[PDB]
Amino acid sequence: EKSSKRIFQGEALLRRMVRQGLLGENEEKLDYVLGLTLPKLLERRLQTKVFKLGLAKSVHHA
Amino acid sequence: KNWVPVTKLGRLVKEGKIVSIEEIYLHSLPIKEYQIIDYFFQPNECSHPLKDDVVKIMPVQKQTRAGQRTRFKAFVAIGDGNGHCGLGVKCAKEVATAIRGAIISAKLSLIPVRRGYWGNKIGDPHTVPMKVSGKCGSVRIRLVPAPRGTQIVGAPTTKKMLNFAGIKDCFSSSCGKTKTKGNFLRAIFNALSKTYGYLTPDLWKVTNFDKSPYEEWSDFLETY
Amino acid sequence: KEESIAKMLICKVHIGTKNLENKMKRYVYTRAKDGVHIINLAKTYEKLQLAARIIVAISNPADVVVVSARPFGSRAVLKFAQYTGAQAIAGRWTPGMLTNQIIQKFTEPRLLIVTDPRTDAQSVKESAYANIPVIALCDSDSPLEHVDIAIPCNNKGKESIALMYWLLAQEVLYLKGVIPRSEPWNVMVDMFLWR
Amino acid sequence: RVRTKTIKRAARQIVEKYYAKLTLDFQINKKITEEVAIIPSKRMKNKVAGFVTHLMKRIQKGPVRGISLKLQEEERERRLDYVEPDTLRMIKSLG
Amino acid sequence: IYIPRKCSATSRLIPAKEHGAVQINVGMVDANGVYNGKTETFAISGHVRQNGESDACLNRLMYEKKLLSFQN
Amino acid sequence: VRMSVLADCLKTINNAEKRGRRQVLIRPSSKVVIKFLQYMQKKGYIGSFEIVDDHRSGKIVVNLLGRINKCAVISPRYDVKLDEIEKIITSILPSRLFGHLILTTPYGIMDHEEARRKHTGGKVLGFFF
RNA sequence: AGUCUGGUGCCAGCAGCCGCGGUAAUUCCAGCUCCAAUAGCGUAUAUUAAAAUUGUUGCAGUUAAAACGCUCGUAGUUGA
RNA sequence: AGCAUUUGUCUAAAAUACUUCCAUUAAUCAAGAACGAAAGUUAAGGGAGUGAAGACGAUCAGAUACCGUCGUAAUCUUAACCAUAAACUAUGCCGACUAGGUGUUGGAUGAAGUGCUUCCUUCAGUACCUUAUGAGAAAUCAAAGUCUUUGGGUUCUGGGG
Repeated sequence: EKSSKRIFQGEALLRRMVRQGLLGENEEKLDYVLGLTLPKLLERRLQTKVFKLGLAKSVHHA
Repeated sequence: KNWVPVTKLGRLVKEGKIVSIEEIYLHSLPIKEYQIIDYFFQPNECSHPLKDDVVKIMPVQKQTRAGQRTRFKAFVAIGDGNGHCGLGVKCAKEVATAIRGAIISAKLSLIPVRRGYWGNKIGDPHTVPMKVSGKCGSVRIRLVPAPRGTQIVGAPTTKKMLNFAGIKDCFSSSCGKTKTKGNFLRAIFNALSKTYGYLTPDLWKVTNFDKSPYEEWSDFLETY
Repeated sequence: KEESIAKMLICKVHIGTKNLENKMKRYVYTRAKDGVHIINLAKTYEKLQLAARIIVAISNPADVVVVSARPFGSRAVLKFAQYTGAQAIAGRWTPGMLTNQIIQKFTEPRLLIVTDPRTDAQSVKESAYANIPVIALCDSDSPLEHVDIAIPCNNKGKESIALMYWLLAQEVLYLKGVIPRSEPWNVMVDMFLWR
Repeated sequence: RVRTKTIKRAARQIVEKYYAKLTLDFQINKKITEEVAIIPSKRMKNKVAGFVTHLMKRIQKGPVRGISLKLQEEERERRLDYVEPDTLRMIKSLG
Repeated sequence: IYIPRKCSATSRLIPAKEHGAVQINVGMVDANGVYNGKTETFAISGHVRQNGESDACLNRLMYEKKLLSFQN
Repeated sequence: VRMSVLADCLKTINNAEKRGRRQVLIRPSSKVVIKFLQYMQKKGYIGSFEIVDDHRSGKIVVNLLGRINKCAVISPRYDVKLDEIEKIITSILPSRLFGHLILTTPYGIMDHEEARRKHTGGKVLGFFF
């Protein structure tokens, strides 16, 4: 804690997780990054978003 | 179903005078009655019913002047997935019978694990609370604590047993010849067993302990 | 007052024999030149009272099991069992009595009372795997493994065993509501042995 | 020759509930045993009668293991109902 | 989750499946030497019993609690 | 020769605690061993200890609290730089919330957290659990 | 992931290893279905992990491999 | 390694004891050195028994072997050498800490049999027996323990057949 490189790189990493939306509103520390899961990353794929929005009827159609 | 506990302590659990397995564990009481486990880990009302799995079946043989005399040893792994593991072992001269015997043994074996945090309070005990090592024959197996999102690994058997214990994150290690599976299973169970036996700073606090079930229900035990 | 102590003295309780037992040397008074070990007995009377306190703290006497593998102490335990309703075991002990749930002869007790750890050793050993405390009338050559209360006594003589059970019985009766402590107890006293 | 466990077990049951019917004579014992126990063979009945008679002979001469008679139990319960210098020295040593 | 028993004699932890450790209930006296209602409880490990040291330990424990006078 | 005084003392203490006697009389005595017991007492493992005078070297009687899981020594007292400390504790300790790794650093003998707070390496001395 | 369908018959042959084949082959030769990875997948050789099987961390030496025949002793290493 | 007749001589040795002296001299040790059973070599004695070799009689299917009878070299001493053995507590050596009892050899301390003798306590040796929620693959091991809860010090050795 309070180590200069670590707090800078940590704030930068979490900020990037916020930019990606990989971490959202309710998650905001390095232990939630450990909490991150492979489905959460997969959900970021454009085909998932297209299917979710309902522009197409399925993941394959998307 | 239909029930009848021969032991008095069993009858108390059957009635529900003893509410949970934690109290009998606290007073360290030996169990020869599977019905006690059956009552506590019932399919509904229990939050986490036990899941069983026959982990290793091996033929072993006496051999005579005449015939083989081939017996079947059976290892089964049982767990709630949240705190209570069991490794059960039975050798019998018929497979289905061996499988049943091992499951009963597993219930008798059923032990509570302790878990901890890797560091800061997350409100979920998730990994082993310290490094613990268990030995059987050649093989000595060590579970070592891991941070969150850092899932359990090992042999299939180790992976299953840790999953049965409800250990989410662990580092595993092993020393010796890993091949001997029953010894490997037993050594994992020995290591796993030590988790809720290890003295720790949190237990420095001098604290009262309750009077026995054998005195709390003494009249009820005299009664029936 | 003194009289209970004096009777204990008059009975041959104080005679320890060959080998002190390292652990028991705090209850030995002195090694006699004759090759016998003297026992303190003052501590024994108070300790016997503690044993009575633990026994009274068991709320039902039937969950207190007595044991003797000594012929003459078999009669003594049976007398003890008659006065206060502890179940006695005499003759051949069976290991499954505490360990084998489905056995016909089974006991699920809360306490064990032992007449001699050297004779009654099997029961004591099994009792520790069955988590029962074990109080024990113990002698110089007798082992002290797996007993919680040790009461020093010459276990060889009939009179000594009888005296201990008689004194014990009176103390439990006194702790119980049966008879006031000031009053002497006299219900068929000194009738505790046979051939 | 000897007598098997079934014969001995039957003989042990006898005396225990039935000593007040038993006698020294084998032919009368053969009648008593037939009267008391519904034994399926003559050979078996004769052997049980014989060993019960043998136990009868053993009885009165002494107590016999593995059986109980309530009159003997009653009889047993009924039947049962400072110091000098050499004694002194240990007590004096204590003080 | 719960806290396992700790030995009175050795101040150390007793496992769930230890199956040898015992709880010794000691009855308090009345002034006339009669059994009081209340009872003092102590936890004795199977290990101390296995060593054979339980009587000695009990004596020190009773001495601390003022239930025996001679200590040893 | 006498070999490492600290090590045999700590092994004796370890044996005493393993046995459950809970007091022991240490036959050697030295300034560093006394400080090490004081450090253990600082971290709540030891109660009171009495160092009794003898001209050749004192003796120590330590009260043990039923509380030591292990006490041991790193032999000899190997040198170690600040960032290497993190690997050392990771290797040794049974838990990240308990067990203590002790160094000697220019300001005396102290644990790994203290040394880190300082910012100084040292020689690594011993440890207890 | 198949006691799938035919052929060969200790032969032909295959198969890191165990093995399969002496007539009803779940391993050979075809055919069929199924399975793994995928525009890549086989094969050899070298190399790291595997190996706390070279061991500072971190090995072993009663009986499995391994205490110099024994003692002294300079360098060496260790130093109330 | 090995050492048993008697006495003498020349010698070394350890423990006990010490309000004796010194003041860290130490520990284990590549290199090097000393000693090192039985056999073998070489020379002088000596050379009885025993007896590698060798010779016969058997035994037996054959038997050049076991077995019988004989029997050189050797065994023995001195003088040189030789430098290996299952030269095995198959356990390197020193260090501390752990658990009891039965013994036992050498001393010192106390008490009572009749100065001596015994017994008690205690040291340095030394075995055994039981116990190891100690260890180990178990046998077993009070060391092979106190070693994944792994670092008391150090020498040597091994890496499937």
